[PDB]
Amino acid sequence: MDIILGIRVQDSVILASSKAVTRGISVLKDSDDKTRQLSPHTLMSFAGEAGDTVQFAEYIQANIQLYSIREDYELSPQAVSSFVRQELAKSIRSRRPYQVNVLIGGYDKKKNKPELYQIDYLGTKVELPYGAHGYSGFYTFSLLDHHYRPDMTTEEGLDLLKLCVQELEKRMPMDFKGVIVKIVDKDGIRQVDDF
Amino acid sequence: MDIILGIRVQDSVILASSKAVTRGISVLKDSDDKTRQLSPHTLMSFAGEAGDTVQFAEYIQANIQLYSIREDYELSPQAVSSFVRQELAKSIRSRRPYQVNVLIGGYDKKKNKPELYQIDYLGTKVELPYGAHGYSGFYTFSLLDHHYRPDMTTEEGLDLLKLCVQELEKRMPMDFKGVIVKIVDKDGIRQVDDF
Amino acid sequence: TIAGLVFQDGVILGADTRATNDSVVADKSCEKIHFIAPKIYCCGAGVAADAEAVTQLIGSNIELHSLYTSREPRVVSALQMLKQHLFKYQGHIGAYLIVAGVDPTGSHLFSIHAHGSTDVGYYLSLGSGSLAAMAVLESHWKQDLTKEEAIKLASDAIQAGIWNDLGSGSNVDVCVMEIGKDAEYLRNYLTPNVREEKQKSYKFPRGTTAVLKESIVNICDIQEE
Amino acid sequence: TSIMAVTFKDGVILGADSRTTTGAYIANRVTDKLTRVHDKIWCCRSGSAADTQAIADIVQYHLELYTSQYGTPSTETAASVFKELCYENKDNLTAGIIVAGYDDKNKGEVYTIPLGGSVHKLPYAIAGSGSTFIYGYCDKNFRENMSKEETVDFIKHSLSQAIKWDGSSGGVIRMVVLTAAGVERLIFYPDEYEQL
Amino acid sequence: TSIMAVTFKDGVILGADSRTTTGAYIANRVTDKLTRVHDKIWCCRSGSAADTQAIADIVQYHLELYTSQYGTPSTETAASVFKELCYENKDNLTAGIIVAGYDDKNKGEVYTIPLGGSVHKLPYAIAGSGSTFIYGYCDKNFRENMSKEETVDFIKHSLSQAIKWDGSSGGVIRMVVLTAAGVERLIFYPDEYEQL
Amino acid sequence: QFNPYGDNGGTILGIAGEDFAVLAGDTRNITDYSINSRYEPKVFDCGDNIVMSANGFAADGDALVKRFKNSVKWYHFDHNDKKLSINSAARNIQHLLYGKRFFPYYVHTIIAGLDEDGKGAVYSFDPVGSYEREQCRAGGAAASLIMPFLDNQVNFKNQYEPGTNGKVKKPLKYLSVEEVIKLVRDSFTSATERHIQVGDGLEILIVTKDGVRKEFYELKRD
Amino acid sequence: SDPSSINGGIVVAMTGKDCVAIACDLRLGSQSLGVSNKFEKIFHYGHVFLGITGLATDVTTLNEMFRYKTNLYKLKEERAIEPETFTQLVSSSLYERRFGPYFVGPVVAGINSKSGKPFIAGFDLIGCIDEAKDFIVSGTASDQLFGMCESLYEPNLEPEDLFETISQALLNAADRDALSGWGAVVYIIKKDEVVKRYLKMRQD
Amino acid sequence: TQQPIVTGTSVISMKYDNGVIIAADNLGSYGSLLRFNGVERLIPVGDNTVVGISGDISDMQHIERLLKDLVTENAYDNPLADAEEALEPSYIFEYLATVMYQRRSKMNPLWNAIIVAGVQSNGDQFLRYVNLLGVTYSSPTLATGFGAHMANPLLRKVVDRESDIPKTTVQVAEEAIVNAMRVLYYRDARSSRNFSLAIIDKNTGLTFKKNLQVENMKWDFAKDIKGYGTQKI
Amino acid sequence: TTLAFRFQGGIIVAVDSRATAGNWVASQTVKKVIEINPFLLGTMAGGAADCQFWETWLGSQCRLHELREKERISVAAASKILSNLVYQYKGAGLSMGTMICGYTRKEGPTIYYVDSDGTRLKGDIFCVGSGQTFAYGVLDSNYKWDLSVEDALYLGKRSILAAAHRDAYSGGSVNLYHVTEDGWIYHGNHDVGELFWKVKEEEGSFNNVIG
Ligand SMILES: *C(=O)[C@H]1NC[C@@](C)(O)[C@](O)([C@H](CC2CCCCC2)NC(=O)[C@H](Cc2ccc(OC)cc2)NC(=O)[C@H](CCO)NC(=O)CN2CCOCC2)O[C@@H]1C
Ligand SMILES: *C(=O)[C@H]1NC[C@@](C)(O)[C@](O)([C@H](CC2CCCCC2)NC(=O)[C@H](Cc2ccc(OC)cc2)NC(=O)[C@H](CCO)NC(=O)CN2CCOCC2)O[C@@H]1C
Ligand SMILES: [Cl-]
Ligand SMILES: [Mg+2]
Ligand SMILES: [Mg+2]
Ligand SMILES: [Mg+2]
Ligand SMILES: [Mg+2]
Repeated sequence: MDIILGIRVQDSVILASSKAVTRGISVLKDSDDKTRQLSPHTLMSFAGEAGDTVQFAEYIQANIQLYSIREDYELSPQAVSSFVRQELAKSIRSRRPYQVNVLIGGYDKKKNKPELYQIDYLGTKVELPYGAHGYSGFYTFSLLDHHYRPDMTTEEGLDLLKLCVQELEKRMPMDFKGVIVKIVDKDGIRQVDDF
Repeated sequence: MDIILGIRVQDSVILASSKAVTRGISVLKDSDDKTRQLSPHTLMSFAGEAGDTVQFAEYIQANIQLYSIREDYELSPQAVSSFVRQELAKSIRSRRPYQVNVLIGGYDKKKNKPELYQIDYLGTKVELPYGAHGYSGFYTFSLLDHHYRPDMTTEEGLDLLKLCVQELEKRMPMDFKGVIVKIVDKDGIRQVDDF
Repeated sequence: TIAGLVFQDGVILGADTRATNDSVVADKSCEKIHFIAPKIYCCGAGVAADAEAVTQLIGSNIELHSLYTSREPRVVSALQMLKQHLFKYQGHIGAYLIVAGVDPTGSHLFSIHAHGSTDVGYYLSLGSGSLAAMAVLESHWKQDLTKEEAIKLASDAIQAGIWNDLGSGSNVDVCVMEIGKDAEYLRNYLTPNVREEKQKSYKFPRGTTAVLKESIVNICDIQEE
Repeated sequence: TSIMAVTFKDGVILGADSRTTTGAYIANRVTDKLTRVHDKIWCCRSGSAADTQAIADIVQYHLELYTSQYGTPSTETAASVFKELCYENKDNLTAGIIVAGYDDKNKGEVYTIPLGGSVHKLPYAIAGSGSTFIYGYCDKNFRENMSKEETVDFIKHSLSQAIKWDGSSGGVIRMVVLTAAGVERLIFYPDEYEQL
Repeated sequence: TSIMAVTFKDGVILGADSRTTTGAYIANRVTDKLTRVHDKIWCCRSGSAADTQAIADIVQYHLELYTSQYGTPSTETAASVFKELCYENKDNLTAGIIVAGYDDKNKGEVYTIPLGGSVHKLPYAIAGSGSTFIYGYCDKNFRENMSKEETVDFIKHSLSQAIKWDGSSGGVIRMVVLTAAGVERLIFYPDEYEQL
Repeated sequence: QFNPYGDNGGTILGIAGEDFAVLAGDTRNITDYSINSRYEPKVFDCGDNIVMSANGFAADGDALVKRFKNSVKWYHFDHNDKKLSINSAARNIQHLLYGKRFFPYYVHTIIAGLDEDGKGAVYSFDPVGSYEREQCRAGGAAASLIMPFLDNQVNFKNQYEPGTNGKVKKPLKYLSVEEVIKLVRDSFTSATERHIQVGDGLEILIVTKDGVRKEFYELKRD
Repeated sequence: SDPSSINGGIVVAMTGKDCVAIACDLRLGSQSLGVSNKFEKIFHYGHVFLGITGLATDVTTLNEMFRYKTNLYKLKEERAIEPETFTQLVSSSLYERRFGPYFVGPVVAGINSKSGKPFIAGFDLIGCIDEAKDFIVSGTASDQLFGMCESLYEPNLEPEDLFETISQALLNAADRDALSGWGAVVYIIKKDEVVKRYLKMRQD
Repeated sequence: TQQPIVTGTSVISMKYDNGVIIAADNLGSYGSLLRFNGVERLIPVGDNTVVGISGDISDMQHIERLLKDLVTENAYDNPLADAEEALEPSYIFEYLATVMYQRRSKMNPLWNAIIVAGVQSNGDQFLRYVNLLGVTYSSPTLATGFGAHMANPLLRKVVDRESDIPKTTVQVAEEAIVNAMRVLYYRDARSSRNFSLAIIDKNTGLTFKKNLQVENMKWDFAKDIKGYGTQKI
Repeated sequence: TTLAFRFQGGIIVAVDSRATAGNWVASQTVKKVIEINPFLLGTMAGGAADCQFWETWLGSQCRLHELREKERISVAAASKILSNLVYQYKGAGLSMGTMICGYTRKEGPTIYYVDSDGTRLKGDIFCVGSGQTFAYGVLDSNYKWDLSVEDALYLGKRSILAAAHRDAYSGGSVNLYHVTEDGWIYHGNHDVGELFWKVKEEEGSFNNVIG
């Protein structure tokens, strides 16, 4: 719940998401995937309160999958982000809000462009070249201000994420047990299995 | 910070103390020694509130060191522990108590015997074969209750400590940046450099 | 600073033109004398949106009622509907109101509090400037005031507010409702606070501001062939 | 506030001061605290002004509809409607109402409805913040079957002591006389009652 | 508690009820609330029974040491002592004390010290929880230069009324008469004063 | 509970020219929505060519100005009538303020005069005695309205040379006293329009090598 | 905790001679953390411009809400909404949420397409309309904007003069606010022309 | 820290061409109970100063004593005590403003607001305010409690600035004060009819008028007000 | 936002110049480095008055030491007078985070972190303040032991610029110091207003920004 990153390079969006599920005093798991495939070319990472996070992501995943069957068409990232922001924007004035922050990384097959959207539990949407939820940003936004270019290759984007992961492991009080990393590109969603 | 361990074996005491110093959101140091030599054959490891820990450790150090010059003699570990206990027990009913927990590991050259003392900030003293302060105990005690034997060598003490650190690096939420390990035996105090 | 008083053959309302947000002036020329009916007006103090919304709501319903009954609307009707609606909301609509007008029954003056209490009176003041105003009204009000007298006393009560109360300021709005005559609304009746000419013009030499990019915005519907 | 009602030979008299306060500021110095719920049934109001106006209004509505169907309601029936409202909304009302009316059968009758929403039928009743100061006086000086002039004096003297000692009371003393003769409003200014 | 002192032709009388309460429990129904600080300087106590006893005990000490050194102190000097203590310790005290005494020079005097520690010289004085209920009665029935019989009666009627209405008051009416003649202690029982 | 603090409103403004300084304040004193005085001076001559205002809780501001004036009287006594320089004054006030670090003076303090090179100087202090020398400072209720204007007009902030694309800043200059007073008056007219605690009067104390001169201008009274 | 100051942001609107100007900053943050340096607060329906400061989720929601209502309006009325009418719609729409408000500071700017009369307004979070002749201010540096406007402003400025004034109001007020700046946008609006300019300001 | 118990309401005052006028009602309130109907809250010091006190009566009675003890102390080894070394209004104010501000700083204030009215050696008018916080201010008109809110508006209509003081006679000024006291009696639920007034004039000296009464009270319009809205009877 | 790190060529110190009152920017021209002597520097973060006063007072105590002992004070001894001082005030609400950075012969180039809750740490790299995390990110990712003096200055500068941008409560200008065998050397005030644009253009960084 305490580290989700994304970075949009030339031709892909890379989402990096810690493996640690901690409750109080004990690390319960060190291999947790804080992600759901929304459609073939759209991946949503999430971080926030316990239960709320997966319950929200699995609700959003159902809805986009229902849309994909009904129209026999895949929504643009811009469309899925807008759908999501509105569900959170509706949720914040509820009896019990979803306390969930999300990155949405998508490859728009129409515009042949990678897109990254940071949305917090209030319904605050922003399209970004790089994004982070929670304490991570405090370190990673300065790093990426220094080392990011908009024409970087996917390998260059992965090298840039190692620095973000090194710097968080160096300076952040909690042991988050590393990151699972996923690349969204014109060919869909794949996991880098060594990181 | 946080984790201080002690293991009393056949002919030595081993203190293990975390190297992290964390303030809020940043790890400020990753090579911190949480220990003062009180006398040539007596070591105190300490953890608790920032400021209090070092001020109380160096306070105890100067007082024992004074006694050593005045009598040209080295107070027993038992004498050092009872002096420390009474300083904390006096402190707990002050205007502003010392929020410090300590382990004292000494080799008593008169009885040719290693001794481990666990004292909390209330001035609660106990002689133990193994001890821990804060959340560490909740893991390491059951581990030692299983693996510990009183007639173990120092090399077996160290292996038994590696088991305690591996477990703490698996199941504790906060990265404590490794441990500094020190052996107190008949020959005095030395630091195990590679751990 | 809002006030109203009765005179020989009518009733008059006065109000300042200042709106505050904490300690800053949000507005120097706001109209606190709200229209309900042609010859029924309502001075507003308290939460600004609440005073504006509750006078518009009752004013809308009084119009539908006037149409329905084919009659000139009465002041006691505006009074009852404001008071029942404020009462329902238990103070949460933070509106303090002085209601006055002419109807077929004669001339009327009433105060309304946020919790739904009403008062009857020959002279009334409300809001942060009400004690400044009530001191002037309690010094100078008598029976059978002429209109020239009435307008002098009402405007003096609002000035007490403007000068002596930090909550009140700028200009005096007045509204006169005489029997068998058209109500006359006298916005900026007094203008005693015109900003003095500035020492300097701060108009900048053109190009002073650094600009990154320019672009034309398309505001028309359909650029067409 | 200082309010009372007193039964005498010919009917009943309602009395009240005219002071309404918002803390120490006198919001209205000529308040009419004597309110008509029917031709010959009036009440004295004390507590939240908003609350007691809303209540007296509903009660006037109920007694007007009563009269349409069943004719002139008894004073008791007016008390009963006040009680019903006060008792069932006790968690959101600060109302302390004295009900007083004239029938030709029952003659003059006074009921008091304190903050409980309980009902009490009494020869006389005092209520409001100013009433505490005149329990002693009123208990000593009240008699049954007083004349009209005696009952005007008893109330004028009583409310006068209440006004002197209570900062929340003051102004003119309003009364309403309720007999077979009809409905007589009275007013007494400070320069009369202060020097009693 | 219901306590009063009144100046009349021959000096002053102190009267009090006898009821001490812990909440609604009457801890003592025969309390003597009339306390000697000198031959002809008494007080009536109201508030914390601890606090007023501590104070009256300290004043009795100060006036004994005064008499040793400078002869008989004036009722004014007793009031000042009561005031000095009450004013200076106003944050740790709950004392409402009435001071009454007889000189041949000044005759009957009454001083009242309410909570804050202010002093007020008055023809008469009433205090305690029961006093609220007789402000009206006392004001209408007090005259200056009454006879002993008139002042006993004025006090007996007044406390009779405070007792009727106040639950914190009751029991017997204790009176202490301070004249040239000396010191006379009067008690009045319920079966006399209730039927007034 | 007893609240030992209150707010008398008012607003102050120091501007440092080449061979002079000004310290200005409105003369209005308020509590809540009441005006106490329309003319209660707030900017004092303390001697040694030092003018001083302690704006906020007027009681604490009086206490402080009264203690600094005395500080000056004793520095003459104890150091053979030596002139207390503004930098030395600035440090002295820090100690005065910081003496009450755990029960502060509820004031924002500006002093103005000449440094030991005869050049105009403004010093500026938070309630517990942090201080910096500046060209410019507004204190009190309408500081937030005035300081951006002074940033723009005195220090030529965000202003560039026309036709330089946006790469040559407007070069810094010392303003004349005539020019500074116009800025002061325009700042207090502006503040008075929009802040209900600023108005009635504007008093300006001007400090040159020759001494301390005063100017007084009416402000709107609503 | 205070919704009006989590994200930051400022909007300022001025009238000139046959023109209006509306301008905004580009900052969006989570208190001390800056997040986006491209978050625009000025939206337009037809020729009516709306700037919105406050809670960013409400800034986005209300834009989506006023695009919706102004689209239907146009489909029924068969004409673009006018600034006077849109202002009332905003007030209505804020006051309907009286006891659960949007945490925003709206500002309407535009020219009546019939009368040719320049028009600006501002609103409290519950719909009270302030219809200024001179200028409107909104956001975390509102005090700073009031001070800058009340001094810098003068009536009947030409389009290219009002651009210089409004830019200098925003830029200097943003620089005295921690939660405003990071870039800014200015709209110069004429009856049948609209220029948009990105200002080079300090990036702290 | 305490809370005031017995309290005195508005003290109002103003400068006129030659002297100063100060007035205060004769009531000691015990919360809402109008307890004491004979309390004097204008205390003269010598023949050139009147100190008008509002707030807690016990804290007022203490300040009374401080001032009486000050006269005594000023006489000590002072052959000129009834001439050039007599107490000035400015000396008395500055003493009180010192005490008031020291009591607030010890978190034990005197629960009062104080107007010092008087005329100095040289004939200059003196009017200055001090309260429980030690806040001080001077104005041609000064008032405490309700009087700030109601009296000041009325008195400022006569003296709106400094240059108005020489145009105001003692008859105009007194009439303004006596009118303001009547207003305050209509509209302050913790005021009384019986008041005291002191003029301190640089020629005629200190006039101290006791047992004044508000009169010309207008109640008549009351007889016509019926109910709270729709009631006609 | 303050940092100080050790490298081959000695110590680099860099601070921002902003002061705040909540969201009110109080100044953009504040000094946050006190020059205690030619060989000893203090950095300031937290309570403006707490830092200015007690570090001025530390200078006094460093001067008395060299009068009484005819010897420049050790960085250890100086850091421990401030740390022992604030430890006496602990609980009273002081707010200070500070780095004592200086050179002596016996110690070589040394940095001690000291904060108002009484922590005293020696180390090679510290960043202190609201902006510390932003500074750490840039500094830790470009830091080696053997930077040129020129490069180390730039990094320390660039690390403060990084924090000036992202942290709402940092900015104004970057003040730069370099500590050697020979003592501290000022390396200038750099206004963020001009420095941000030069760095963007020359480095091709800050691609988050409309340039
Ligand atoms: C005379 O006595 C005048 N005194 C001035 C004043 C301002 O108190 C006021 O009552 C005036 C009433 C008029 C203003 C013009 C339109 C008609 C109503 N009221 C305000 O200006 C009002 C102040 C106020 C704020 C809050 C509360 O309750 C908490 C009471 C009064 N201002 C506003 O409401 C501003 C207007 C923004 O432009 N907005 C807010 O206060 C926003 N908050 C409102 C409360 O809920 C939270 C949001 O005029 C009298 C007659
Ligand atoms: C880098 O991370 C910078 N972050 C910015 C900042 C502002 O937080 C700060 O710490 C800066 C430190 C320098 C030190 C050298 C002198 C200039 C300031 N701090 C402040 O500017 C400070 C913020 C602050 C306020 C309050 C507290 O504790 C309550 C801690 C920090 N400002 C002030 O203290 C203002 C200055 C106004 O001119 N004044 C007040 O806050 C007044 N109150 C102080 C507390 O007691 C009540 C009165 O710089 C770092 C390095
Ligand atoms: Cl009523
Ligand atoms: Mg009364
Ligand atoms: Mg103003
Ligand atoms: Mg900014
Ligand atoms: Mg910044």
